[PDB]
Amino acid sequence: MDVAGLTDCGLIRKSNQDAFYIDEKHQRFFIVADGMGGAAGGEEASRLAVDHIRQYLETHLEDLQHDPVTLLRQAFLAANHAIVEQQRQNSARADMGTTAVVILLDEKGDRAWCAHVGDSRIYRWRKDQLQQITSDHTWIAQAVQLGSLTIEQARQHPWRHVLSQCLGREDLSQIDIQPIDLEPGDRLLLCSDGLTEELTDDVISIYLSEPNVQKAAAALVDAAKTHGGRDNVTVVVISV
Ligand SMILES: [Ca+2]
Ligand SMILES: [Ca+2]
Ligand SMILES: [Ca+2]
Ligand SMILES: [Ca+2]
Repeated sequence: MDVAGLTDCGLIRKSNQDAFYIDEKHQRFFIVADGMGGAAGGEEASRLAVDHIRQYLETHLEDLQHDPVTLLRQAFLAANHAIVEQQRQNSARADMGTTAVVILLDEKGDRAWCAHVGDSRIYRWRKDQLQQITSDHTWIAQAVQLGSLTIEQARQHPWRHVLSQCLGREDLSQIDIQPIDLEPGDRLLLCSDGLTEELTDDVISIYLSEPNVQKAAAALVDAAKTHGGRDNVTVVVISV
């Protein structure tokens, strides 16, 4: 199983508030976070999220891998509290927040638990078929899903940019957690919306077809900038 990860400012943003982590030693879990907030930032929130989810998983994986939904929920809440605590304390960064998408693999490696809060995404790629696993926690996504406003078509409405869920909120209840089964040759992609605001699903699928995940990850980031690079962009590419 090969894995590559990459982050980039883009061509507009002066700093990168994205963060990611790959479990290089054991390849059990993978994390991408997209921060927001100034003063700064932002980068604080997404760093906290990645660090706390990582440390919670590291500590409790042995004990709780039989119950991944409980494990992932507690990891996310650990992250959420760490951010809220740094908020409640610090006035300037009181509104800092971040997305997170996490993949946790079962020990066997045939099953992946996908957990997320926000509009960062997880995709699975299998035999030239690209499938978005996570559903965006945005107002307009959840609108289209209902509907109406089921024109897609969705953005550009003003938001688009506005999240219905993010880490760093005392009012956090919804954490989406779902299992997906894996097959040899599948690719997994974790990405911030810096990727998917620039690249259509069709384009992403092309780049995920490259067996070399190092080249694939670099291609994705490079393509996102060619198309505009209006935001921070982060990708983690996993070959199953
Ligand atoms: Ca951001
Ligand atoms: Ca967005
Ligand atoms: Ca973003
Ligand atoms: Ca563009």
